[PDB]
Amino acid sequence: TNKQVEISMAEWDVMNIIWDKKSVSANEIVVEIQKYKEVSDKTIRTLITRLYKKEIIKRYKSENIYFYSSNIKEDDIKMKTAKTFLNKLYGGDMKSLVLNFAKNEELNNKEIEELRDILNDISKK
Amino acid sequence: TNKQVEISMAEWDVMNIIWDKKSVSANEIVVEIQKYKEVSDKTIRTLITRLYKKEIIKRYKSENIYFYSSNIKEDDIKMKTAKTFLNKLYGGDMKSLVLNFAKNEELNNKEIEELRDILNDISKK
DNA sequence: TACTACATATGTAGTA
DNA sequence: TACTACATATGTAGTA
Repeated sequence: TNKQVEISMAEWDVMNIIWDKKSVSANEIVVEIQKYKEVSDKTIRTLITRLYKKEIIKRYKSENIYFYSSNIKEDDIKMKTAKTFLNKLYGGDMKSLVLNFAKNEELNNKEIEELRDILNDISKK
Repeated sequence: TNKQVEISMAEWDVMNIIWDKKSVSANEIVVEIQKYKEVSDKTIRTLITRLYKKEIIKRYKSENIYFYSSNIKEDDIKMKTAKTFLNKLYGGDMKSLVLNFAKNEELNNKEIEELRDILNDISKK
C-alpha cells in the first residue's frame, strides 16, 4: 500500500519527456528541456532524482549510463491532476471551464469549431 | 509595477468564497469552508492573511470586524492558471484534454451532450 | 551520479 | 487579529 502520487509543477517537464520517449537518459531529458528554457543540468537531474525516489520512474543501466522509464500511467495521473484543477477553479465543470475559455477569448472560431467537432464526434455512438 | 499574482492550491478555497460572496468576514470564510472539510480557524486565517499580504484581496472594517473583497479579476487569474495547467499537462490543447476526459470515462453521454451542446452553442454566431 | 545546501513557499496551527 | 513556528516541499544549484 502507498499514497499520493506526486509530480511537482516543474516535474511535469521531465515526465512529459519520459512518457514521450519511452526510455531516456538524464542527459537526453536535459537537452530536450533546454530546447525551450534556461535550466541547468543539475536542476533537471534533481527533478529526475526526486521522481525516481518517489518511484514515479524506474531505471536500468545500459552502457554505464542510466535510462529512465515511466512507472505510472500517464492518462491516469494527468486526469487526477485535471479533476483537482477543475474542482478548485470551476467546481469541476468542464462547461464552466470551456465557457471561461471562449469568454476570455482564448479560442478562435477555428479552434472553437475543431473542438465542437471532435466533441460532437465523441457524442456520436 | 509588480509581478506574479499567486494563489497557492489551498488558497483557492478562500478566494472562491471571497469572489462568491463579494464582501466577507474571515469568520464567514471559515464556516463556509468547514461545511466540507476539516480545517482549523487559524489555518484558514493564515491563508486569508497571506492573500491580503500578496494584495489579492483588500479589506475595510465594518463593525470592528474585517470584511474582505477581491482585488483581482477572477476570470483572469483562473484563465492564467488554466493555460499553465493545459500547457504542462497537454501542450495547451483543450482537445487533448477533453479527449483525455472522455477516454478515462470521466464523462457520461449526458454531460458529453450538454457539453457538445453549449460548445456547439459557442460556435454559433 | 549521489548528496547536500538553501531561500522561499506551503499547509497546519500555536502564542501575543 | 497579528505574529511566530515549523515540518515538508519546491526550484535552483553546488560538493563529493
